[PDB]
Amino acid sequence: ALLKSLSAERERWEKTSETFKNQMSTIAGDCLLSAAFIAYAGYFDQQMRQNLFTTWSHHLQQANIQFRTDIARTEYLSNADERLRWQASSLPADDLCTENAIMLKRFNRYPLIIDPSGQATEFIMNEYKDRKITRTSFLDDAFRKNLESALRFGNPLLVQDVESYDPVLNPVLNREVRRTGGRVLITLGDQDIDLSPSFVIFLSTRDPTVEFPPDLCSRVTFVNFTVTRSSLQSQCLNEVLKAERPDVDEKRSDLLKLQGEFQLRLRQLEKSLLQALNEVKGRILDDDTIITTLENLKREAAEVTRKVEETDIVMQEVE
Amino acid sequence: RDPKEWIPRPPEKYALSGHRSPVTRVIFHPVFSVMVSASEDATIKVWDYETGDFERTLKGHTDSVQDISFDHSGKLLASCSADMTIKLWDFQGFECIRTMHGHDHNVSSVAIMPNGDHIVSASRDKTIKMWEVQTGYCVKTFTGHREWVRMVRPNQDGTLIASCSNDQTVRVWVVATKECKAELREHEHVVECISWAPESSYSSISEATPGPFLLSGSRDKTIKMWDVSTGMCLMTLVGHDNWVRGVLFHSGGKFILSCADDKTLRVWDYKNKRCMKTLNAHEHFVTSLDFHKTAPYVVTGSVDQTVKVWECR
Amino acid sequence: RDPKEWIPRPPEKYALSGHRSPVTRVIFHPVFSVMVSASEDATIKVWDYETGDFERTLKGHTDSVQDISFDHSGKLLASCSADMTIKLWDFQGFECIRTMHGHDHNVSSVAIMPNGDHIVSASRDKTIKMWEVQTGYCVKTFTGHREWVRMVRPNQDGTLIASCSNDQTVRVWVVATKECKAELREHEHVVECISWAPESSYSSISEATPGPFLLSGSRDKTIKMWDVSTGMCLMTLVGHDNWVRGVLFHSGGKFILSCADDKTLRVWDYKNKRCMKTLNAHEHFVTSLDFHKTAPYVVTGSVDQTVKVWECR
Amino acid sequence: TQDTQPHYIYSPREMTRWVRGIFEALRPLETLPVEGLIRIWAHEALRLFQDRLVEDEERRWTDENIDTVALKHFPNIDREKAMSRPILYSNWLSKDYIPVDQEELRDYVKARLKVFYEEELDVPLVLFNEVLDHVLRIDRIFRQPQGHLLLIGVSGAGKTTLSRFVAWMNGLSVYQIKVHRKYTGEDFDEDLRTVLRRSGCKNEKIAFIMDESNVLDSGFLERMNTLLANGEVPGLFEGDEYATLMTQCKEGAQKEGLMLDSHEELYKWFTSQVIRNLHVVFTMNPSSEGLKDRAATSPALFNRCVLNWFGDWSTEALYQVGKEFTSKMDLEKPNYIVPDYMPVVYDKLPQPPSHREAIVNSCVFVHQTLHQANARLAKRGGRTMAITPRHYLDFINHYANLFHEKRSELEEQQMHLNVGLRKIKE
Ligand SMILES: Nc1ncnc2c1ncn2[C@@H]1O[C@H](COP(=O)(O)OP(=O)(O)O)[C@@H](O)[C@H]1O
Repeated sequence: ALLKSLSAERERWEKTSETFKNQMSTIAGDCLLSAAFIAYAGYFDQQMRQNLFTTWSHHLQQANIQFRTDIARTEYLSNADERLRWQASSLPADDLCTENAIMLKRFNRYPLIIDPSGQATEFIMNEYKDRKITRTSFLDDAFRKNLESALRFGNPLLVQDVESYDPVLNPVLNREVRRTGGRVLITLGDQDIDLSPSFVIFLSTRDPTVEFPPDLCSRVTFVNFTVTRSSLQSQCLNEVLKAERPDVDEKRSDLLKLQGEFQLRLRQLEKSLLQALNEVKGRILDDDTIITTLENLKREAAEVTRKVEETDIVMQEVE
Repeated sequence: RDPKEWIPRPPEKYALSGHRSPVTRVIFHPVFSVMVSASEDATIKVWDYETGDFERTLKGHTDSVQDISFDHSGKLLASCSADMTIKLWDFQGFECIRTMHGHDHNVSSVAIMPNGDHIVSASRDKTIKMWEVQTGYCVKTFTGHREWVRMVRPNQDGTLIASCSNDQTVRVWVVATKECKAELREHEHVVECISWAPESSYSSISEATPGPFLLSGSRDKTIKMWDVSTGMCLMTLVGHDNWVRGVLFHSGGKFILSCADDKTLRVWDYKNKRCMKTLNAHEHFVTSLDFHKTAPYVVTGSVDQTVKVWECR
Repeated sequence: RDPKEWIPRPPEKYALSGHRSPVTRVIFHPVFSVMVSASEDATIKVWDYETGDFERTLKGHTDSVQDISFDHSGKLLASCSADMTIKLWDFQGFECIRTMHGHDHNVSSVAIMPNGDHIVSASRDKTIKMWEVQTGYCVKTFTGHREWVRMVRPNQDGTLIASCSNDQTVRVWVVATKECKAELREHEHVVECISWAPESSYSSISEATPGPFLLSGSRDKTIKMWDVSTGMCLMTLVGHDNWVRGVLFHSGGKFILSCADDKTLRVWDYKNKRCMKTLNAHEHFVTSLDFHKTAPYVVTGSVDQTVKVWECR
Repeated sequence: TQDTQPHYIYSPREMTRWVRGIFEALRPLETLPVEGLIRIWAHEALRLFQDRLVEDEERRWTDENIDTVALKHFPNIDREKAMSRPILYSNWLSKDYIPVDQEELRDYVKARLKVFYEEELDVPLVLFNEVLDHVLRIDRIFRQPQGHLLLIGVSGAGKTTLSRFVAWMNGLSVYQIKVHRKYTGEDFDEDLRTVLRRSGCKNEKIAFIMDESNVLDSGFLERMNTLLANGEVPGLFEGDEYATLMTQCKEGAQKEGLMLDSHEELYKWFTSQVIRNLHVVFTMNPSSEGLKDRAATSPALFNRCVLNWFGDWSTEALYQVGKEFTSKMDLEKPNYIVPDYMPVVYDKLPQPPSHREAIVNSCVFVHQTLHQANARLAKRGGRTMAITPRHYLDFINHYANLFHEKRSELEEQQMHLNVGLRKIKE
């Protein structure tokens, strides 16, 4: 019974073991494309982002460097759990905002978000809620004191109104940091301020048509929250369902949440089973914890079987 | 031979290595034959120069130890590292005794006067703190520099201390009057190393041209002899191709030993104004040197994580 | 004391724990006061033997690493595992350098002869490949073994290469002419480990009964020393009660250190051929040992997930 | 000529600078052959007639002209010994101004940067031939009295960092005005009087680093014009500040030993000290209109200042920085097949290129095609945002981070899977 239950995992584990040798060779090209996208394609819109990615892919193909061409440039960088957390924290479900959240999570220079819609501001507020984030503006009188407090205390900060840029942030954004042994010290204006390692700053914009000086363009990373055809189509379709077919819309939302939870629990199954069978520390035939793993596997086989009817009812609702 | 004519000769006697980081300072032990080195990995390794073998490793610091110094008896060792700590060690047990805190920034050097009851230290907080060894307390703090102080050093009787700092000045401070005696500024670039005249060289400098005489080497590839009393330089010695990091006298009181960042060790005679020998020390920058009072041995630390022993012939 | 009589004494100096899996091979660094250990959980942990503190781990392998090797420069790390690959690591950045392929079976031994230009690799595929350092490409290939090659070790001059396999023979080869200069069939069981006689041991073996000489330890209840000039067994060491696993020579070239599966660290001699000190090491079987050339430290590697260091007096 | 670029003005001032450059290059050297004389003539010629140029074609024309003029006027000469590729001169490796080679210069600069990271700026730097040439040019300007600089280059190219490194290593003290909002001409004049007091009365070297973005009014540029041209700003010290300056200047003259009274000779000595001690480095971005505007509104910036055109990083610079940053990571495939189309974007690429060479060339292509895409988007009609070498450094750092992260994840998952299959086989 154990082997019959675990053959379903063996038949794919051996396949992935064989695939790993090929997957070792695509790492360089795939990471090259991913890094170029995540450091270069921030300000541009969807069409220009796709044009740049196509140009880079064509050059890698012409240079005989193998890259995984059957993966999504956002699925390669994002995990399912962090995608679920972002979708919970008011992020739009389109690939553009998913890439923007990828760049916000994996930033190297401090990002400059441009959200005319105001979605990125509330997304950042919801995401950095456990850490005490504080909203402030460059035009606010209590900006220097708030920046000093955030720098001293290691609290994330979001600065709106970057059009009126206040140039005291040049050492912070350039990371001109003096290391006092193990201590970290940075100058700011007329004072030397202890820079805590767990400090991040986001600069915000509510106007797409703002011209920035090249020094700021070098110092910050642009994250453009534009609007795309697929996103607007999905938003309008959801609003039409909410207004006209409320029962259909609410059961669609409930089924989408249930499908997400079911996929999360299936991934939890896979991780738990792999880590439990990894650390048996002996013969699997001579233990009862293996029987506990078998019971977990059969219960989760039952739930992954019951996911199919949810898929069917989602299919009828979407058609 | 005669300690008057002790001069190192190529090649080195031993090539001692084992540090994981560049070596900052090397000094000799006065009583028992120990050469102890300080490095950038918080390891103060103890070596034996008589037979050229590794002896022991003393790890008490958490960041790069900068300078080490002894007392009149040689049984007490002090060290200073980038983690704002001064540590006093013994050699009867090779055990750390008392840690010393109170400086704001990187402590740059420490020194113990021959009376042995007090220890001075210069740091990056532009101050020299007057400590005491008995209870680990700061007696008072010298103040008056403008920038980071490179190292501090007392005279023979422990009443005049001098210090070199990044502001192109070398200030002599009186331990008695607690006031700067004669601050002189003549080097164009940062001064890095200083030294004092020994008891058996006043006649030598007087013939080459009382006292007291103060040495000072800087990063402008020059070495200057200064008289503390007159507040004026005697002369400027040139010849180094890069930054000078250490200057020291000789047992006979007639020679000047100095190492620089030009990957050479140079020993000079100041009577006839010129360099007399240029010894290729390392393959990288030479950080420091020390000269044995009673033995013909010279130790020179460096950045390439090696300590070399030269025999004075 | 003199290093000619450095035997480990009970109890152990440091008991280092932290390995999840059996430990395979343990070696000492040439210049740094640090040492690495290879275990069965696809990790290479590094420990400071002087103070017994954990430094870091090196995880870049996907299967159990079997053997590790240094060079004379002490900057490049070799490691062979069961994942059909060998991996190079640098000691200044502590990162992977090159992933190499070419063996379709488990690789059990790896070493670098002191020129620092190429690598040997003994694997289960009845062959030994010659791979390069600066490029990572196969240039030459040994052929002639017909069973699993267990351990490969290059001679100190590097002109002679020695390999022992599971076919009751220890076939030594020539690196240049690609020819097995001495093959013999006298072992009764599988030979496990080999070692090379130093220059100090050359004269000792010559006066015991010129050179070079060789030693092999085999599962046939016998440990014997080989000679390449005559191609004959010069002596046989008997007295261990179980399967032998690791054996090595002393720094002074006069003593012998061995470990077996009876949880013993039995030191012997060639003049008298009896064990003057049998010492218990672990609770489980023992894999590998290492004695420092310039330090009195013996490290014990065993499958009991624990590595111990012993002090020689 | 001046119609090609506004700063392309030539005068016998450059011949005088050439003559004196050769003079202090031959002053303490005391033993030189004609090969060395031609070499220093060529080096000063390059430093005076090539720094202000914009286009690599013009730079190649200058190099060819130096070679052919030296050949024409100096027959039966050793061309290879006289002129070569690096032609670098330095005074860091020796007390005298002697020629140096790139390898030893790079080793020394890397060691000095290791020393420099601890003291002021703990930001890593990558070395290449343009950086070596730039630090030597900035050092050469900083050594001479009244040495002022005008660095023309895109933002994020490292102008102020190279200036800070050279200033630190030459004993200069770096000063920046720390501009912010509501920063007015009164605050600028207070900063100017503080730096002038420090440079004249206190007798210290100051590298007054300032930027075009730090200019907020025409009074800023007027004061900078007067200070650059004359070494003094009349009307800056008024009221009790004039009396304070006179007291401090008399104290400084007493401290340095010179006996001074009255006010006229004291102020003249203060002007001489400011001339001998204060260095101004001005950094802006290249512009067709802005450069002409600065030439009109401040002739001192184009007369009394030595102009260096850093510009954008070249493809050779991008290739070398990418290769040096991607050297610690594993990138070599032994079974690599070179494509026969050979898309190459960096000339003098090794042939056949290996895998790491090919992908660093690919990174250079990625930067180049972003340049082209930005130009196309600007020409279409939409708004554009300037691209900087900071973006290339960000891209290469993201490449390193993503490579290490993905490799670690893949190896961990493969190891877990292998142990799981071994246990199920058991
Ligand atoms: N040669 C180089 N190698 C590596 N990094 C560099 C180099 N030059 C510049 N940088 C990086 O680029 C940044 C440039 O900052 P800065 O000099 O203030 O910009 P600007 O050149 O516009 O003044 C620095 O923070 C530095 O980290």
